[PDB]
Amino acid sequence: STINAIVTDAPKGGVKYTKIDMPEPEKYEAKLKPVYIGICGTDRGEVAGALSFTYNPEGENFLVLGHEALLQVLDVSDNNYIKRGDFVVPLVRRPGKCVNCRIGRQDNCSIGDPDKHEAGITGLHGFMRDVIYDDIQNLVKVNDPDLGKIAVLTEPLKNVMKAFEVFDVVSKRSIFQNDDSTFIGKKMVVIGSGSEAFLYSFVGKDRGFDVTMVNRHDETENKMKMMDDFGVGFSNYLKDMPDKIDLLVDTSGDPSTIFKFVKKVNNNGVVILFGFNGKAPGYPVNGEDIDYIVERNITIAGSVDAAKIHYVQALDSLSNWYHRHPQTIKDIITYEAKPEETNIFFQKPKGEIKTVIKWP
Amino acid sequence: STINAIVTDAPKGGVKYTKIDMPEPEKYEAKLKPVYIGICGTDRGEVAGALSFTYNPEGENFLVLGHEALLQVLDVSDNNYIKRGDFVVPLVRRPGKCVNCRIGRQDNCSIGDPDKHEAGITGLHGFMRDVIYDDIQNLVKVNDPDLGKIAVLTEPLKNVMKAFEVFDVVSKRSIFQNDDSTFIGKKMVVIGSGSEAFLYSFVGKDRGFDVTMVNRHDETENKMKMMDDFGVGFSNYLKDMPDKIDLLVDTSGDPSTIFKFVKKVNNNGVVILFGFNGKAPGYPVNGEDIDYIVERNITIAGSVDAAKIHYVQALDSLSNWYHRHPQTIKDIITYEAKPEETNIFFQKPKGEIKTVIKWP
Amino acid sequence: STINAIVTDAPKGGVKYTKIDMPEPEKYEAKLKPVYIGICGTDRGEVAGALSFTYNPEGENFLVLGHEALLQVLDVSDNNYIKRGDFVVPLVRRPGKCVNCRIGRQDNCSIGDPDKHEAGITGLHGFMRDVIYDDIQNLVKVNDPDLGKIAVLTEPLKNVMKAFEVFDVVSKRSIFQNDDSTFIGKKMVVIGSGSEAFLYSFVGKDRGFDVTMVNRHDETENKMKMMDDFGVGFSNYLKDMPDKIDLLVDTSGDPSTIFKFVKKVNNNGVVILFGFNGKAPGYPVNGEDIDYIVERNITIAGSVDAAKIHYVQALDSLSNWYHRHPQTIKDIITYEAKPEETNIFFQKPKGEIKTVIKWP
Amino acid sequence: STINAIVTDAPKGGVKYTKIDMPEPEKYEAKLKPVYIGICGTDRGEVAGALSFTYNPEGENFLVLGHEALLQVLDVSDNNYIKRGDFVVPLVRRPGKCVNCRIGRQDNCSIGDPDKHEAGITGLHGFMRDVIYDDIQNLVKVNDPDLGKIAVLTEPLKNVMKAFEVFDVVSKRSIFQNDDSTFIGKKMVVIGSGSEAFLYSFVGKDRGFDVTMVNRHDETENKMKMMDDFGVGFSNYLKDMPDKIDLLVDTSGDPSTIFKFVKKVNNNGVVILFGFNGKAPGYPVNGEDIDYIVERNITIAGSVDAAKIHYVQALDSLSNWYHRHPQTIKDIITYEAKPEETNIFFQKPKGEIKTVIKWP
Ligand SMILES: Nc1ncnc2c1ncn2[C@@H]1O[C@H](COP(=O)(O)OP(=O)([O-])OC[C@H]2O[C@@H]([n+]3cccc(C(=O)O)c3)[C@H](O)[C@@H]2O)[C@@H](O)[C@H]1OP(=O)(O)O
Ligand SMILES: Nc1ncnc2c1ncn2[C@@H]1O[C@H](COP(=O)(O)OP(=O)([O-])OC[C@H]2O[C@@H]([n+]3cccc(C(=O)O)c3)[C@H](O)[C@@H]2O)[C@@H](O)[C@H]1OP(=O)(O)O
Ligand SMILES: Nc1ncnc2c1ncn2[C@@H]1O[C@H](COP(=O)(O)OP(=O)([O-])OC[C@H]2O[C@@H]([n+]3cccc(C(=O)O)c3)[C@H](O)[C@@H]2O)[C@@H](O)[C@H]1OP(=O)(O)O
Ligand SMILES: Nc1ncnc2c1ncn2[C@@H]1O[C@H](COP(=O)(O)OP(=O)([O-])OC[C@H]2O[C@@H]([n+]3cccc(C(=O)O)c3)[C@H](O)[C@@H]2O)[C@@H](O)[C@H]1OP(=O)(O)O
Ligand SMILES: OC[C@H]1O[C@@H](O)[C@H](O)[C@@H](O)[C@@H]1O
Ligand SMILES: OC[C@H]1O[C@@H](O)[C@H](O)[C@@H](O)[C@@H]1O
Ligand SMILES: OC[C@H]1O[C@@H](O)[C@H](O)[C@@H](O)[C@@H]1O
Ligand SMILES: OC[C@H]1O[C@@H](O)[C@H](O)[C@@H](O)[C@@H]1O
Ligand SMILES: [Zn+2]
Ligand SMILES: [Zn+2]
Ligand SMILES: [Zn+2]
Ligand SMILES: [Zn+2]
Ligand SMILES: [Zn+2]
Ligand SMILES: [Zn+2]
Ligand SMILES: [Zn+2]
Ligand SMILES: [Zn+2]
Repeated sequence: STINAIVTDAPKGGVKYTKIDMPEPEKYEAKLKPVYIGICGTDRGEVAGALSFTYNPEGENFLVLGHEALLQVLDVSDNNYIKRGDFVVPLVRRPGKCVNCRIGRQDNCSIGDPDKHEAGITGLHGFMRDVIYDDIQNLVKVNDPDLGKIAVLTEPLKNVMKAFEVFDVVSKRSIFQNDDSTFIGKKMVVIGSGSEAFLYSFVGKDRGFDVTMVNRHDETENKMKMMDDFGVGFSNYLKDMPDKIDLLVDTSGDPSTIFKFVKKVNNNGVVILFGFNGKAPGYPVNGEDIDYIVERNITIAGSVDAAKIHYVQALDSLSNWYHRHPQTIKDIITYEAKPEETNIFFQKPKGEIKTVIKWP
Repeated sequence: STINAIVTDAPKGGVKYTKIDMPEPEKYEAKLKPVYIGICGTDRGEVAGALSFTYNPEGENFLVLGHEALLQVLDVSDNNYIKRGDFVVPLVRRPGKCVNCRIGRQDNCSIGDPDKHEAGITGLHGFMRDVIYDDIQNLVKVNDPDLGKIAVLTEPLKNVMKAFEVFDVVSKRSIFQNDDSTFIGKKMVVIGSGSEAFLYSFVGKDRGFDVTMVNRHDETENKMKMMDDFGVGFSNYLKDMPDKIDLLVDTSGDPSTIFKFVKKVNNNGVVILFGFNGKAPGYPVNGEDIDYIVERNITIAGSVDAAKIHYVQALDSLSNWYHRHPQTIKDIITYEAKPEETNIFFQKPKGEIKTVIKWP
Repeated sequence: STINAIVTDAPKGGVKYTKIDMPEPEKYEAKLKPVYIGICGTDRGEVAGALSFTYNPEGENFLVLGHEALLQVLDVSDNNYIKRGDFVVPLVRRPGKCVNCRIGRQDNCSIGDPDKHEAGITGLHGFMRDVIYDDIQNLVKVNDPDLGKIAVLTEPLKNVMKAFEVFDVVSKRSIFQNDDSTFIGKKMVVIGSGSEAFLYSFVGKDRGFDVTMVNRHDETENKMKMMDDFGVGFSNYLKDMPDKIDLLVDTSGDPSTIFKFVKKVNNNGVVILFGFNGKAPGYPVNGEDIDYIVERNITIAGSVDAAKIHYVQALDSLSNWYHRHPQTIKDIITYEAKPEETNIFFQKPKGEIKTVIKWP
Repeated sequence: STINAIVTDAPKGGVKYTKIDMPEPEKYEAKLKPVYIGICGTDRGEVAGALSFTYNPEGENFLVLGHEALLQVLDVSDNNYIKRGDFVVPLVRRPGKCVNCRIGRQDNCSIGDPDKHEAGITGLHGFMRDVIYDDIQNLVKVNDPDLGKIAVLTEPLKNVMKAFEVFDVVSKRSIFQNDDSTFIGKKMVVIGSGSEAFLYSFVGKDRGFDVTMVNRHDETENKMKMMDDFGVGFSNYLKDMPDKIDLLVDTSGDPSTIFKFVKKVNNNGVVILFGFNGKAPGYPVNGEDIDYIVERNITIAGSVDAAKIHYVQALDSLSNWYHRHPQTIKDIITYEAKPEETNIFFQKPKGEIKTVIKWP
């Protein structure tokens, strides 16, 4: 078929909503179309030419962008789990052959590129196109019919879930809990006030932390209310610096900010590094900074992507939260765009949290 | 009563072999004398007045030095475990009241000072003194009569054992091993060529790694032959940069060296921060460094101290090693000084690996 | 002070809804009264005189009953957690001094009786008594107002939460998940159709298993439609005997049943032993039964009670379940009885799953 | 070519030392002969026709016996690890395709037969034959040259190493250690006094348990002296049954003995099921037995086979054991037979711990 798609020339950049030749494989398990597609900094970086690791699939001269997808099943081979008209979230990362990839933890690929591949990013077409072919195993079923568009948030939230898995694994190094066995009063601070930070914060809340998002500027009454609704605090760190931190999560990617907060981490504290900012400036880490980490048995863990199981978990949390605080969750999606509006990739709609593309 | 002791005034500095008065209780669990006491950069740090976290015990104006000890039991209340004559290594770190401290994991204390205390470092006298009283529970019996003074390596080595427990905990985040279940071919790089570096290296070979110590200068042939007898490599990184590192351990405390090597760590790799040097110059860590860690799901863990179980493990390894490689082990101890030679806190013996005090 | 209270004389037993002398003890942080109190087979066994291990507090002729409780606070000290008016679930098990109690894991008491004590079973007065004094540490706050009397279920659920924590720990022996990383299609069978079974089935369902409860007879369309509403299957194992089980949980306590179902467990299966029936006759375990277990690497884990953190989790679960299936959870509590009505300790309201007691 | 081999007809039984044709396959990485092959209850069970699971390889009328082997490399493709003349221990279990097999954890195969296969047991020729072809990856190199024939104990010891890994996983359900962090004074009881019991006991001692083997008769003086050389105790439980057991390992396969000792296990105790005897008679387990397990948070784990990493751990233990207790370890091997002494598969020569065939 000829079909519509939003494409880049990876890694060169640019973006055009335009038509393309894309033939059916004789061999397919499932055929789908896109309902919603979220966009994040990674897409904007792709478009902007800022990411040297991205590439078009083999023997092609464009890449269909889009990896934060909510899709609907048009057609599907015989199976016990999905049927026509079922909504699904498609896996971003797909496995290679490495000891991790082969048990479905391509999120911890031991090789990196080119063992694993990511839809819309590294050698595999994304989801901003009229038709999509895939294998059933790569699709996670949306089981709550009430969520609708909220399900598009699955992809950003699964990364949060894997990060908390990493938290759970490394915090086993000691007794992290209070001596009553609980997390009551343990302090989570999240660097940043964006999409990922919100999702960190809500999960933090469900695990029983006291949570505080932080930024180098005040926030909008909109965001403030959303946080208030979840029982999440906020602080401008130029005005009030949190200390005595048990769980530090960075979404900024900024070193100066990371290390100033690390020097507030308690004994047996855990630092999750999540944010990318290759442009971020150097911050000098000195011997006293190293000593601070050592003497406190602090763990700094970098986390990227997630496994299928974490997509399932993300859907379950999106449901729980939608049924308890619908206005807040709905407010996460702050603009819906038509596929023509390709200027979303260079410019942020006003007061953005999560921008998405409604397809028809 | 009056006894000989080697003392300082923490944190100001100074060292004197000298006469002091110390209570001699008539009620005690155990009474001991020192046979050998080891020294390490912490001892040298305290005496230069370079460590501002050290203090003397409450209501005193000196601090007996020495935390790496082998002691002999003079007398002991009746018990199932030790008797008069036996050799023992005393716990350096003594528990407070925290959740970690109360299960004998004071190495992981949730509070720090003043919950936990360290013999010879923080508010508790050390072992460089003619007489010592202690509880039996704080002593680890040497079960092997052929070890002799090698048992004095128990204390620096127990730190290694806990760092490896930390490795084992955090490496559970992914499959770290080969797809045959082993560590065959996994690569460990230890920054430094000093005593802790050797002991890390030896435990790593036992684990199954291929190991390379590294430093910014060439090494004496004494050390080179010691490495060779254990199958440990060596390389001077200003000439051959090791690459593709699965486990990295730093004993330097130096930021620039640490981060230089962090950029060679593979996916799912682990970095143990161990060494500390508060005067080490700042290294600028930038956005791309952070990214490197994030994208590879790397863990950077600070480790300090160990529990009693790690002393027991350390003695078991010392004795596995000794009945396999007698001479290279003996060769770890490079100078048996006399209590009065207190210039050793200022001045390193030529070719120092481990200097020990031989106690009268 | 005189108060109305239902009590017994353990281990002999028998119930009367009397009044008794309960003086206001010296040191106490909270004064409570019972709103609702659940009951179960342990409360009935206690009345019969069925249970060897129960007994009365030191030097008292009687024992207040009830361990499944929702309670309201009447007065409390200045604190950041609870106030006049908040409703709470109280800890059943209160810790002794062993390595596990002292970290708040008295559910894993290393000593057993008399280190730990259970309110209403082992030397500590239960909660069916007009006034209750307690420390704030032993109280769990209900943070959801819509829950009302649902929160009575916190105690039976919290045992289920601990059990699934045991499953999580022990199933690490091997990769339990599918090669996609998920639990999709893994088969949980819960032996029995009672209240704990329902609570296991719902949690199973949230963990991603295909769940079937089973029994030796068909079940009330009342029960069958709750199962159906959650997506839990049912089967009577005289008509159909389920096969290829990955997680087998017993609420029956009956050996013959446990072991017939153990013989259907797959490789790497986990068996949770939960229910206890001291009267159940013997079933003959032979050589081949053992071999079945050995060659399949199966784990059989007994589980009892739970820690505070699991009371919190059980509360979060009820709030999530309530807000998504309000009608079905509500239906779990089948009868609100009055203290006066003490037939309940001998007889079941028709097709009763949970029987609550409303307090005057 | 025509070679000698010891063969059975599985599962029918029978044994004979005879000639067979072993063609040189087209592609092989390694060519080996046997130096020693250990025999165990499984080999005798096969030859007796008593094992239903065993089968001949595809399209053959016989099955070469022997799975406990030490081999010498006659020829091998060039590689980094083994060369001509090296001694190796080969893997018994070879992987299939399931999620555990493909990470080298076929010891935990999720399918059972015919996914995994066992040399000498299940559709794959054993090692009692003059020539053997294999892949390098399936061979574990003997690095210590003084071990000699002691290395043949690798295969029964790696089973123990895996069972201790299973112990390490399951005992994380609570704090199993003392409040000093150690295992000092924890009690391990091993049901049985054969070679597996001894290897369990030696590892138990190295783990820091107090260990006692037990049987239903007194033991010979050789065995008693060996226990004594390692500090392992013994008891005829007809006369004196150990109580207060923290870790119970069974090597008998006998239900009656198992369940009787299960009733001595402490809170948080672990029972490893290891031995198997399909012929052993039923023992009735009642409601009270089950409740004992539940109320004590006891785990009962069946354990079979091992992974490659556990063959390597086994060889490191056998070296550590050999360089400390030379004659004791040599004495585990109690009869060296000739291949034609097929009588050893039917009669336990007098004093047996481990019988081996020295291959001509
Ligand atoms: N110095 C600072 N101090 C405090 N806050 C600062 C600072 N500098 C920047 N920020 C804030 O960081 C937050 C980042 O959110 P986002 O809008 O980039 O979008 P997002 O969706 O929330 O994602 C955050 C990160 O996740 C990265 N990501 C995306 C996908 C996967 C993974 C992974 O590791 O798995 C990581 C993504 O590329 C990005 O770096 C915003 O609130 C920024 O504020 P402002 O701009 O409003 O001032
Ligand atoms: N830039 C560099 N690049 C490569 N190597 C370098 C560099 N700078 C210094 N080194 C080498 O680091 C090693 C330090 O060893 P050490 O013998 O001074 O003392 P140790 O007993 O082996 O331990 C060293 C560190 O461990 C620390 N420590 C000790 C005990 C316990 C713990 C703990 O966390 O539990 C930590 C102690 O505070 C100290 O900082 C030597 O080989 C140094 O070589 P050279 O300058 O001599 O040629
Ligand atoms: N042979 C059998 N085959 C299949 N099903 C059978 C068989 N025998 C009895 N049952 C069913 O077992 C269930 C028992 O649960 P329950 O509602 O009496 O009470 P609950 O509150 O749900 O608690 C059940 C068990 O948990 C025990 N418990 C309770 C709380 C905590 C813990 C712990 O380990 O921490 C243990 C308690 O002592 C009791 O044994 C009912 O559905 C019974 O059926 P029917 O009566 O409909 O015929
Ligand atoms: N009622 C009893 N009470 C106390 N002891 C009893 C009782 N009945 C029999 N025994 C003793 O248990 C031991 C069996 O040892 P073995 O050397 O014949 O066998 P092995 O070569 O050491 O192998 C141990 C077990 O593991 C099985 N196995 C072997 C290898 C691996 C695995 C696995 O799960 O991975 C399992 C093998 O078939 C056997 O069942 C002997 O000491 C027997 O004593 P007696 O005969 O002197 O009177
Ligand atoms: O490294 C590329 C990563 O980009 C992120 O924005 C996606 O959420 C991940 O799925 C992906 O693996
Ligand atoms: O300096 C503090 C640390 O010093 C090390 O030298 C000792 O080995 C540790 O036990 C101690 O916690
Ligand atoms: O029998 C012991 C257990 O019985 C159960 O019904 C209770 O929920 C537990 O808290 C109690 O300790
Ligand atoms: O199933 C038979 C088991 O028997 C034991 O003798 C072997 O050591 C195992 O490798 C084998 O898996
Ligand atoms: Zn994204
Ligand atoms: Zn991969
Ligand atoms: Zn030191
Ligand atoms: Zn502490
Ligand atoms: Zn109950
Ligand atoms: Zn206790
Ligand atoms: Zn065998
Ligand atoms: Zn398999």
